[PDB]
Amino acid sequence: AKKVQAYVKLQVAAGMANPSPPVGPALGQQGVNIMEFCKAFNAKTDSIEKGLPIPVVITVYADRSFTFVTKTPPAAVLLKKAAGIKSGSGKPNKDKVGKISRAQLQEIAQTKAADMTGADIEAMTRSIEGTARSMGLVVED
Amino acid sequence: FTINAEVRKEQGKGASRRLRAANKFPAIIYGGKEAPLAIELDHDKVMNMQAKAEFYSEVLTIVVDGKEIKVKAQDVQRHPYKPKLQHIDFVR
Amino acid sequence: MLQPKRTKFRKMHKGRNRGLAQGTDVSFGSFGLKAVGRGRLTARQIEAARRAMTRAVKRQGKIWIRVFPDKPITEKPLAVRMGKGKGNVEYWVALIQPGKVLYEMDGVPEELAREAFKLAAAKLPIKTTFVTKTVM
Amino acid sequence: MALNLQDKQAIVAEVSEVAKGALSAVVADSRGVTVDKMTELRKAGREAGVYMRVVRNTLLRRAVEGTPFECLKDAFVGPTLIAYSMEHPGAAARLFKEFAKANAKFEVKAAAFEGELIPASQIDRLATLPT
Amino acid sequence: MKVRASVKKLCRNCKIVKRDGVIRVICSAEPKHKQRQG
RNA sequence: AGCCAGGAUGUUGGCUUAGAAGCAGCCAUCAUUUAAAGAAAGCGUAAUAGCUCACUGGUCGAGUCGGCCUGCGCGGAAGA
Ligand SMILES: [Mg+2]
Ligand SMILES: [Mg+2]
Ligand SMILES: [Mg+2]
Ligand SMILES: [Mg+2]
Ligand SMILES: [Mg+2]
Ligand SMILES: [Mg+2]
Ligand SMILES: [Mg+2]
Ligand SMILES: [Mg+2]
Ligand SMILES: [Mg+2]
Ligand SMILES: [Mg+2]
Ligand SMILES: [Mg+2]
Ligand SMILES: [Mg+2]
Ligand SMILES: [Mg+2]
Repeated sequence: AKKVQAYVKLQVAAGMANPSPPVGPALGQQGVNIMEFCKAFNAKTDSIEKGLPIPVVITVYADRSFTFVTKTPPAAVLLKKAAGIKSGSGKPNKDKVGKISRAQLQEIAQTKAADMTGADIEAMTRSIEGTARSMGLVVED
Repeated sequence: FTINAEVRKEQGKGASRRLRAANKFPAIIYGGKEAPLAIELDHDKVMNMQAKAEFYSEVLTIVVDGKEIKVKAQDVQRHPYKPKLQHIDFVR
Repeated sequence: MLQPKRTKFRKMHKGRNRGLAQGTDVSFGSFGLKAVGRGRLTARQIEAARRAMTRAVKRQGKIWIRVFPDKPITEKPLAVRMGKGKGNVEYWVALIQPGKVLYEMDGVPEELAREAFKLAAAKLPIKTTFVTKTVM
Repeated sequence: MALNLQDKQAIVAEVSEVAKGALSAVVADSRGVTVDKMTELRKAGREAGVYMRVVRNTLLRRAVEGTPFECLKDAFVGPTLIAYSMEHPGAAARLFKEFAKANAKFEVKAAAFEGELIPASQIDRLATLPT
Repeated sequence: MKVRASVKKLCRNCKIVKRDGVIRVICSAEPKHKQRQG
């Protein structure tokens, strides 16, 4: 495994193929072309889901293309369809926005265990629960 | 919550100010059928004592001439602007 | 700008601002701005010092104004000789002795209170200090 | 830093772990990453739970005050950074090698992986363990 | 520099120094914060 | 206070789909792995990246950051 050469995690909704206003210059900053994030980008995206943001490693080399392994979609984008309210966050402590229980978030927690770091399921359970704590969703334990 | 204190002999305007200009201040102990007792005591202790909330509630044992008198701080006179005490009324 | 709503008498003697203050303890709020110095506060200074507090702590918190003017200060116009009547009432002032709590504050942190009272203190002529509500 | 009692609790906690332990392993991030944090420690989670206290405090008299009572050879290990990675389940577990294996996996250096105490040995990469 | 009568520590890197009787405020980050007197 | 060190994988997190990505504004202010890490005090970005500081480690190793109460001083302080 090599050290920091030129890898950066950056791209909007994975369904949005070839983003120029959202990202544009950043993914085409290095020697890698703009076309690479379109054909090869939607190869792995179409398996899981579209209209969903998902990250990937961009370890650029002097050859032409780059090696990559995709990870997992982040916490609250998943807590849209799962949570209910589109507006995640607003004025929680002064005015509670929403609420989620342990049973849903504990079940949602373990599905990312390929990417997630922890000891037990109950360990990352209160983490990926906690991801709700911070959207004005004081966890219904 | 135990303070050594002397008995006053001079008392009035002249004495009290002379006293307060010597790191001390006049207080008084009274209550029950016994007579009131005027009590000179040190400033810098009692200033630090009053920071705690227990001071204005709990029982204090003031040591006078050997004898330990049990009291509660009923009333108190702050100095107008400077952070310092002028006088304390100890109820028995 | 604070002012009495009707009075018995329009014009008042100059008087002598002496002795110590009476509004000494912090009664309503948790914190307060006590007047160390002696002097007088105009209606304008009070409003100016209120605005400087109110804007610092934002919408949150609660503020009292323990002082109120109720003393009309006359002033003679420019290019006018002495006598021929008492002057006309220009502004309204509260006499401030040492010890007087000016402003009181509640529902804020101690850290953010002190900085709010500094901004007010900078608008006032009198030397002031911070005081906390002590229980008895 | 809190009272002599609070400080005493920390070492007296560490000494009790040596009583119910066996193998240990050094680790000195002298240019690691937190991306590494949860590999060498994430391992310990994959073992079972929180109990595996790596207690990084080998200071000349801090964990070396507990030395006189438990394992006197670790006094010489003091100089330069060391972590006393005290284990619990499994006599001579796989937690020793993984510090040396993680060192290659994006951690710059790892104390020159000198090791601690099972046969009272020095700097030796040892795959020969119970598995 | 500024020669105001109330010099003070504006940012974090500002530092108060007394040179030849005068109180100055020297700064590493912003030379704007360089100010003397007071 | 100094010195080679660490100071996260999902957080492109929902949000007004133009972005707010630890840090415009919203508020929450996770919990894991654990020596430690706030989902962040500051710098830097169209936003990222990145660099610092909180904290935690190991070295050298002893007294030290801060607030009132005050005694004297210092600046503020330019005219024929
Ligand atoms: Mg008399
Ligand atoms: Mg009499
Ligand atoms: Mg007299
Ligand atoms: Mg009675
Ligand atoms: Mg009179
Ligand atoms: Mg009166
Ligand atoms: Mg009255
Ligand atoms: Mg004329
Ligand atoms: Mg010179
Ligand atoms: Mg001179
Ligand atoms: Mg001048
Ligand atoms: Mg000149
Ligand atoms: Mg002349």
